[PDB]
Amino acid sequence: EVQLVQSGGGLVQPGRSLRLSCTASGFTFGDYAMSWVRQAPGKGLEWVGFIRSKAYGGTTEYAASVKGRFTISRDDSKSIAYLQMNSLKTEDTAVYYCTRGGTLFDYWGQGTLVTVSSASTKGPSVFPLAPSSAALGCLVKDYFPEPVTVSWNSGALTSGVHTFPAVLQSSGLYSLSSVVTVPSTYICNVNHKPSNTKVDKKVEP
Amino acid sequence: EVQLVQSGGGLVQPGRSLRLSCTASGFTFGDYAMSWVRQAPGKGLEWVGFIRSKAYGGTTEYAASVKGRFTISRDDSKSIAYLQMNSLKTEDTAVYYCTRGGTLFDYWGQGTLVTVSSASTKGPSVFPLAPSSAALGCLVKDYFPEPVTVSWNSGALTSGVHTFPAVLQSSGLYSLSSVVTVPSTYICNVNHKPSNTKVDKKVEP
Amino acid sequence: DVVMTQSPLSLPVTPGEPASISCRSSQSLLHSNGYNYLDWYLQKPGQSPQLLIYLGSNRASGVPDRFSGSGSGTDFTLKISRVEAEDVGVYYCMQSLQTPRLTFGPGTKVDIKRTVAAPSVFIFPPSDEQLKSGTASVVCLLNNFYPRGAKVQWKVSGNSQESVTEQDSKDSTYSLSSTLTLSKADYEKACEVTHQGLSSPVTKSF
Amino acid sequence: DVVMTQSPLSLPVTPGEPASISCRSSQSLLHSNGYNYLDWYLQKPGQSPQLLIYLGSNRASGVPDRFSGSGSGTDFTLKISRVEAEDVGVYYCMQSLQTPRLTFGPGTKVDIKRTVAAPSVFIFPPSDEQLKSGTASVVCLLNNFYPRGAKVQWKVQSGNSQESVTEQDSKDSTYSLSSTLTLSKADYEACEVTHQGLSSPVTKSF
Amino acid sequence: MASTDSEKVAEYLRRATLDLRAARQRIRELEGEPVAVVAMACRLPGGVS
Amino acid sequence: MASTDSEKVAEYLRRATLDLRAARQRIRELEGEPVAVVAMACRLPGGVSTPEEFWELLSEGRDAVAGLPTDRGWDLDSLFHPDPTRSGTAHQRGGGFLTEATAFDPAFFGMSPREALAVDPQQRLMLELSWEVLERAGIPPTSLQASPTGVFVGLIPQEYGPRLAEGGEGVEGYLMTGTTTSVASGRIAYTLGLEGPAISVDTACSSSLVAVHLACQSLRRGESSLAMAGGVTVMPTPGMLVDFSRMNSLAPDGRCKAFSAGANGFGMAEGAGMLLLERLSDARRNGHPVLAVLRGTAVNSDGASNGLSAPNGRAQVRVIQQALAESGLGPADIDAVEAHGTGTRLGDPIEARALFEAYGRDREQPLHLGSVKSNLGHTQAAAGVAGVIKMVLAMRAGTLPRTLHASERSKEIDWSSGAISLLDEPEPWPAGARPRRAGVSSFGISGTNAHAIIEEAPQVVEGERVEAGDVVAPWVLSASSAEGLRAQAARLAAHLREHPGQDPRDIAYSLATGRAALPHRAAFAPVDESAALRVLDGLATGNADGAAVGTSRAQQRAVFVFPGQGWQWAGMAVDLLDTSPVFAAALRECADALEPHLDFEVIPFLRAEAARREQDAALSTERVDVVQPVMFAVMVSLASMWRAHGVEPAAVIGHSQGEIAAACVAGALSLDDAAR
Amino acid sequence: ASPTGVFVGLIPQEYGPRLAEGGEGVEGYLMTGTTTSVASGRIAYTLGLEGPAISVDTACSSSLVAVHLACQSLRRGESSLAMAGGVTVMPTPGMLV
Repeated sequence: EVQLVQSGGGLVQPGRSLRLSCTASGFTFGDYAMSWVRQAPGKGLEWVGFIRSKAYGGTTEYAASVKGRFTISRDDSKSIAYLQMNSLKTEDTAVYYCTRGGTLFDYWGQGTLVTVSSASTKGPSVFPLAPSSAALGCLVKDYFPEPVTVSWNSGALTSGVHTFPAVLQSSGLYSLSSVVTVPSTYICNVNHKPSNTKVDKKVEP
Repeated sequence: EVQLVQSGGGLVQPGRSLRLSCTASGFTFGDYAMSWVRQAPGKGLEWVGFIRSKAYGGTTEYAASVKGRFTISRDDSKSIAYLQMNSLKTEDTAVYYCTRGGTLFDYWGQGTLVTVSSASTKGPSVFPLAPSSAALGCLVKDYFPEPVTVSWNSGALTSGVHTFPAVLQSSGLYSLSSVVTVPSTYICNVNHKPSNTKVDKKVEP
Repeated sequence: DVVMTQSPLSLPVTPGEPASISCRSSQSLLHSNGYNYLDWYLQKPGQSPQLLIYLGSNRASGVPDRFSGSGSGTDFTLKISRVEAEDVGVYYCMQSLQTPRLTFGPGTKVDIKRTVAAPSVFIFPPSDEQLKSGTASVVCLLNNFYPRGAKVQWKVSGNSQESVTEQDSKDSTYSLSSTLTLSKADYEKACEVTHQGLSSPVTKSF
Repeated sequence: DVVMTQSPLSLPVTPGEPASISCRSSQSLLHSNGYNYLDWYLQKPGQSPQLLIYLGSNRASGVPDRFSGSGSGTDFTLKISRVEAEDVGVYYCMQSLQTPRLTFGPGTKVDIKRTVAAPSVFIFPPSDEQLKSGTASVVCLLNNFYPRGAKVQWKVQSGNSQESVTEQDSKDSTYSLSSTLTLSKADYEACEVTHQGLSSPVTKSF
Repeated sequence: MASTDSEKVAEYLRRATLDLRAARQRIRELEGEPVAVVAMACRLPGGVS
Repeated sequence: MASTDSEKVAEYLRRATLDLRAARQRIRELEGEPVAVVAMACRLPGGVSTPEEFWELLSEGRDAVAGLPTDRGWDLDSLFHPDPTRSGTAHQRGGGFLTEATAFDPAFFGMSPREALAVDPQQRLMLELSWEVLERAGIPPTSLQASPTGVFVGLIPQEYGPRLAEGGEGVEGYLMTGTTTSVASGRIAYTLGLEGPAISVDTACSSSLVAVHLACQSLRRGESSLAMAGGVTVMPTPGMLVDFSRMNSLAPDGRCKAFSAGANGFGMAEGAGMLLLERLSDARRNGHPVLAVLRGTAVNSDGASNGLSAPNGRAQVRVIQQALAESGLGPADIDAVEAHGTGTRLGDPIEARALFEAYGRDREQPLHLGSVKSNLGHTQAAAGVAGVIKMVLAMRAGTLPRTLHASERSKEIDWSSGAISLLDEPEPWPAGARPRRAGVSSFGISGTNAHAIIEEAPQVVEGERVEAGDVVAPWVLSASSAEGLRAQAARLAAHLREHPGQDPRDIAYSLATGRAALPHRAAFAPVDESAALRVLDGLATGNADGAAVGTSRAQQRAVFVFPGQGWQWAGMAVDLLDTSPVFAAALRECADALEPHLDFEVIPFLRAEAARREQDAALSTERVDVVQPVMFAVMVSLASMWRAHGVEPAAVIGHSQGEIAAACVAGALSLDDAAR
Repeated sequence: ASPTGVFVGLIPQEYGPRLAEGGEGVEGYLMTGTTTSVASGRIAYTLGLEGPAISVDTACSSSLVAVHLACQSLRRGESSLAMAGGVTVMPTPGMLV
């Protein structure tokens, strides 16, 4: 079958260089025009750029914002497409997608989550959410990057447990608040993977 | 289904006008580019012309030789294509094919046999073919146009009976020799349809 | 100029029902070829998008028959003859007349349909252990509400951050977090919604 | 210039056999989309042509699978897996890169294959009742011959011979030929062939 | 060809689309083709004939 | 911009083309998808009980027509009277009859001995063939539970015990469940848990082949990912021998003299055949062995013939040609037709003309005409499948079999064409450039004429790699009874002593993946083919030498207990590390987890003896601080190996320090956490 | 000689004397008139049909199974028309027993 396997994730700070490699398997690479599309968090697609097919000149066309810096290249002999990301600004924190056509984005590959933040890697600052009088919750905020898993009763309660998605503050950190809705005392543990910081909290109003 | 039904046969002399009408049924007429392709007797196809699709611009393009005199037109409202055959010549004595594409001749329609000759309509001058000493045959020559049917033993013998195809002389007449190959006396009848002239002949060497 | 397109951003679907998603374009996408130059795309929740329909009406290979496309030069319509869990996500209306392609548009947010839910508004004042580090965030839980068309006001706004959540299987509802990150002094100085489940604003404070 | 093409004009086929008809082009018909621009067409005996293959390899709808197309930018090949009687006809190799299309080329004359036949050369002197009207035509009747690669010479020279090639049949699958030598009064006062069935020229006169 | 940049490949696309239609209709006339109940004959209990 | 009208409509073109390239391979896989035949099962006349036993009855020219059965309690005296029109008499003095259809294994399936007594001999020989054709394919017959797997059985309604009206003395409620072909496909899908279409086909002498057609269709539609097609005609009564004699059609000798001048009737035989059918894509993707390939099968009726029994020529030509058309092939392609060859001097004449019309009219090489009924006899609903096993054995052995009693070619058939050569001698039929194809024909007494096309399996199996390994994979076998346990080791010993040179790991893989887990298990880890056939020679008698034997019904999930102290030797794990990559990796991981907190790396400690420490004035593993990490390391590595070889824990028991291993292996704590 | 399959779902029944106890006139017709195989075949013979005439047997689901088989043979194309159905007329009082 056809695959558009991707690579090029990692850590970059505002003003650095990165590489996005797309390997196409299943058809001839030279006659399809490669495109790079980006997924801003919270919304759908925005197209970054497209290079013409090898025999169609191989000229490039990016968006005015990423004109020049985000170079698009390709090659048949080793059958690889490069997006070289240059000076990734903090608006480049997005899921990039290798598309199989300048105007016809067919396979979309898999999706690489490229992060561009100036923050560091520390564990969460778990703050409780005391019920008014109800639901019981606790915060996760002051953590980065995004591996995350917050359960309640330490994986014992699953009905009514609902962990909120990440929220990005202007200072470059991530925000989560996990809450359960059941009358009653409840315990919440948060595991921060990259630094391995597990914090446990019990809540009363 | 799709059909490209044709009309426009008849009699024309060198220097007259004729109309070839093609009616398309099955799909939208406006986005296909009409073409007229013609089959000279004895060989395959020769493309006469084609008009572009209505929305492409309706730009007509004929062969250098038939450029100008022939006028390709079309229309969606009554869904009809016209080939205005003005100043017909000896090259127009041929079958004509309404083709459903400027560069993709799909259906080919049915085929109209347009004849351009200066001869008249008279019956055949049946001349025998005396065997040398074998096969027994008789001529049909000096006849025009081409409805024709020559059998031997008046439809009684069918094995070894083989009537030759029409041959066009420089004077505008048609030629047939019908032949049988069987040892022996044999009788051949020729029916000329347009003037209804049936001539019967018995052959000895 | 550019063919800027609109669509029913919040079209609901329910299992066992045929759905009719649409797109409207300012110009005519019907080229002189006679072929409509529109593409229908589907993005799964948290997955790679897929090409459902090209050239206005035709399938892509491997895409189930349950999607059909039609429409004129300006108006385009995709009918899902039978909606399932795989037919949920975001539907993208793509014009192929002019490519630069700056954005994919708002997109049609498709959700599994139930009746209108009762929005549970829960105010959580920030904990006293939050106040030692100089930060504060009173949290206005909006729980089990449908659709996601509710804005949260902060009175007695502008510092609210948005957390819209995953719609589930057993309940097929929404949850919302308007996170009001706050500072030392201005804490010593209420959230309410206008969701369609109710009419009068229900205002409760910390 | 023009992409002038050649083909195996006289490729034979037999029932129950896979056949390999070809075309060779001077230039490269491969497009910038890597799409070969050659169209295989079939003309039935005494019927309208049909579009078998476009874009080098792909079918037309309604054309049986028994035709398959392939080849590079210059060399193109159609294989017929299962040869039939409707398959027998003329095969046209059409280029697309440049259209003006003056002619369709020589075309591949396809015939049902049997062994080499024995050409029957029969000389028929013109009848005496032909000589009253001022005309004369001695007919060299070539019969039951295969293939149709035989020329008839008129000596004791040629140039007044007209051509009559005939229909290849079902039960015998052979050819017949008439070299009609229309002639005049005075010059009336011999035909032989070089067909592959024999080697030495067999010359018989009126 | 001459006008704009498509008078050929636009036909190849048109036929390809029509064939794909005609080959996809074959699939649905091969697996989901409705089978009309042209007639019914029965000899069931109750004197039913 | 996008190079107007040159980079889009050419981009849209490659998808209206490739989708078309994908929407046509769908039609070709919906209509001419070549289905594979995964495995063979056959209980045929004579001693034939397995597909490899049918070849030395077919390659050396042995006729299975011996005589009427005596196991069944047949009268055998009223069956034969000088008057040919006496009611109750049979005309044939023999025929190929099964000597094992009388017996069955009731306790093996979920069948009571009384119910199995009530079961039709067809339905009791069909379950065993199903189990065999599943065990032959490397597919555990108990692994196909609630899976789409059709059962297509060709059958002949045969009278068995007393009238359903009169019931029986013990067989009161089970008599229907035997003497109904309805359950003759549902019983198989019930015992094996198959969920696909359980369909019984009844067209008499073409049933099985008609059946395989349906199965082929069920594969080319996707209703069932797998099918078990075939047919059975086992005779518990002489009834149709009495009745076929009344129309004067049985050969007095019971032999099917196919295409012979000495024919005096169509004969009779009882048999059964079963094909494991799966589409080629699924067969090769799943790794199931592909013997041959059914490409195209056609089923038609004789129409208004010269009676219900008389065959039709034009219909036979039409079905043989339709099979080729649906398979995408032509007359020449088929290299060896094996037509019905009923055996009578009336059916053979008509059917040979049909063969000459569909094939002999346009032939490049003489079509090798054969008939399985010459070697076996007319097996009816087992004919149509029996010819398929013939041809598949022919292509898996590269030889075209003889047609017995065919030296005298029939004078009523015009063989002067020469396009059809009757297979009276073994014609070498080797693999070559042409895909080796052939065609099976079956024309039933009901008038339904059916024809299937069998191509050789595409020779893409070639390309396997070779290597050697130190892993002594267990030779595991299991049976439903203790005696069967002693018989599954004797037959395996017989097979490995009569088919020598089969590598031990291949035997372990086939015995392990391909044999159902039954409640009498014998398992031994061989080191040689002489230390294994010796265990297989002790397991056949019941002596558990170098092996493990156990009756373990109702036992499927295991517990991992973790002992504490006790192995003070600790000179064991060196060999396991030096020979097992997993023990050479998990031990390294847990040691490198132990090192940051206890500097002692278990690696130097490992390579040593039990008295190593005693030489340095120290008791065998006595230093607690040095010992506890090494038991933990070796313990977690052993648990990791046991979970790497497919054995997963259900519960966990930790004696004293096995609690740490409970933390580690059960996911409660990581390697670093529990090591710390 | 027209393609039309006879797809019939049945249940093996006991009509008359046993096949080994042939009557006076009903001797050679006792199996070719009672076996389920000749059921879809007898119509295919008397009426002259040339198509897939199969006697399917899936107990009380035999009728809809025959309808399944005919519909799947029609969608594909092997017989232009089809007769699909089931008939069970138990002749001896033994099915109930």
